[PDB]
This record gives sequence, C-alpha cells and structure tokens, in this order.
Amino acid sequence: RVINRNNRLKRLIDLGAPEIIVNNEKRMLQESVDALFDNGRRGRPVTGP
Amino acid sequence: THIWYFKGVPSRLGYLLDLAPKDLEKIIYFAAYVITSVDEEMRHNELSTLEAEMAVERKAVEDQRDGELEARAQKLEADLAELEAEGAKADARRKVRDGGEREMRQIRDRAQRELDRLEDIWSTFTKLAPKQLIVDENLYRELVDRYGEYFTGAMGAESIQKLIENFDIDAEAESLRDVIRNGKGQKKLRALKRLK
Amino acid sequence: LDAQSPAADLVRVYLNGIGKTALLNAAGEVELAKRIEAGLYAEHLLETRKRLGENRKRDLAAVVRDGEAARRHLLEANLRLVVSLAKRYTGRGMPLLDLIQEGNLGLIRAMEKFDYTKGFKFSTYATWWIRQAITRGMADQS
Repeated sequence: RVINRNNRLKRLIDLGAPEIIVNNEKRMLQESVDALFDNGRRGRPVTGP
Repeated sequence: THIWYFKGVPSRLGYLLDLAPKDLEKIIYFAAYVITSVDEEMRHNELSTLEAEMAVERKAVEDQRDGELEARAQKLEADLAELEAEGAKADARRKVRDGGEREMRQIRDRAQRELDRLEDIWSTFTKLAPKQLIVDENLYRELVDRYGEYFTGAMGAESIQKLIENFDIDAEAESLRDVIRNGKGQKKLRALKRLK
Repeated sequence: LDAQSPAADLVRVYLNGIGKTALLNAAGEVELAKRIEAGLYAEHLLETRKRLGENRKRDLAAVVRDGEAARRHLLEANLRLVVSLAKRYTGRGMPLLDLIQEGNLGLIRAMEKFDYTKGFKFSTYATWWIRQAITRGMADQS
C-alpha cells in the first residue's frame, strides 16, 4: 500500500501535475506510512475483509 | 513525520515547537500554511513605504467608488425628475427610489467589504511571526503575490524540517531556565514540562 | 494544549477544499482550449524564433501566462463529477479516496489529448477515459 502511492507520486511529480492533486497524494502517502508504523493510532483503522 | 513523535500524548513535537496538537494535525495533513522565516529588519525598514502604497491603493479605490456613486446618484435624481415630469404614480416613484437606495447600499457595502479585505491584508502583514497559520488560502495567496520577497511560507513536513534546522536549542533552553527562575507558577509548570 | 479533532471525514475535507469552484457552461471548454493552443504555438515559436521583437517578448509572455491560467482554470469543475464517477464503484474493498487520485490521473490524461479545435463535448470525452482508467486501477489489485 505504501509503495503504490510512492510510485504514483514519483510519476506525478515529473508530469507537472497541478498543486491540489499532489498535495492530496502527499497527504495520502503520509497517512499510509503512519498506518504502516502503527495501525489504529488515528481515526478509522485500516482493516482487511 | 514519524507517527510516534507527534501523536502519542504528550506529543513531543508539539512541546518542542510550542504548537497546539490540533495545529500540528492540521499542518501535517496539508490543511494550512505556516511561516518558516521572516526578514524582520527588512520589513521593519520597508514599513513606511509599504504603508504609503497601501494608503495609495485605499485612496484610489475610495475615489473610484465615490465617483461612481456620485454618478449613480446624479442619474437616479435625473430619473426621478423625469418621473415627476411624466406624471406617473407617486408610489411607483417611491418604488424606484427604494430600488435605487438598495442599489446604492449594495454597492457602498461592496466597497466597504473590499476595503475591509484590503486593511485585513495589512493587519496580517504587520504582525507576522514564525510558527503562525493562515487557514484561508485566498488570504495566503494574496500575501504571496504582495510580499513573496518579504516572507517565506510553506505547508507540510517540509515546513517542519525547515523549522527544525533553524532551531537554536541552547538559547531556548536558557530562556526557559530563566522563566523557571521567576515564580510564575502557571507558566512555571509549562516551562518545566517543556524543559523536560 | 491536549487538543483533538473528530477527523471522521477526509474525502469530505478534500471536496470542501475544491467545492467552492463553479461549474462551466456547455461551450466553456473551447474558450480556454483556444487560449492554451495559442499559447503552445506561441511557446513553440519562442523556442524556434527568438530575439525578433522586444514588444513581442512581453506579448508572448502574456499569452503564455494566459495559457497557463487556462490550464489551471478548466480543471476545477471536473472534480465534482469525478467524485460522482468514482462513487459508482465504491464498496469493492478499495477506498474511494484511493479512486479519486487515479481518476484525476485519467482526467489530466484526457485533457492533454482533448482535440484540435474539433467540435465535441468535454464531459463525456473525459468520462470515456476516467471510467476505463479507474476500472483498470481497480482491476490492478487482482
């Protein structure tokens, strides 16, 4: 889950994306890493099926 | 940012930076801008000229609005005189007058709101300090296009890194120590906690 | 300060961030497509023919600024419909907050290949790409 979004950001940086979408994706990546280090620490925890 | 050092209460990042946990949550997830540095001496010297420019802008917008309103008042008076000449209904004349008054109040209040924005920009610029916030993005972009060469604003963990690399630990520690020297208990407890 | 926020919404936060943007009329796409195409031709000429005229320099800079503003000023309204397009494919175990980013990726991919002043409709043209992009992304987890 982390690596998908990191690669998407790497792809969006060099395509000259507008500021809003890259800001959103950076927020998403930060949330993903935070889930990686400790799940359930904030808001709705990530859960599998 | 590492999750542990900003979420687990007491959030040591907040204690280090003297920021409310809500503020840190906002700034981390890209919901507000914060100031990284300000060239205080440059803005202090340029305050006079910048005040001159702000006053010029204010008087320009005020003159334009006053002239436009005067023209509208003259045309409205001409319309009312024509209504008197045409011998129409007096109540219809009062309806026209009330509509014109509504238009005038609307336009004058629009100019008042715009000058409110204009002065709010100056008020925000005057007391700019590091570790502040600007939630309203319109306000922030206006500050950018006005004085980008006079302040530095950022958002997200990059701002946190910039703040950290501009930290003089020893000076802040000794300032906290001397605050501890005085007996102000309510401030003393906070000083002790941040010192810890 | 021991402060906390509910933080029960994130997508709502994003849509709040972009919700103040107005919608566009039926033929509002060409108004900016012409500007961006003229800007592209102007910048190609600048990279080919240079130092010809001092007034031409400021004119070409102005038209390039117009093209950039156009590129920024035709994207905002489409998010209010990309969210709806994504919502049609929710509940399949993948967060719609994930769907929206690839939806925007398809959006830019379609916008950059809109047309050459050819008569068409912007919204359906965008959807033609957005649906396939988001469905491809959803299938990619398999």
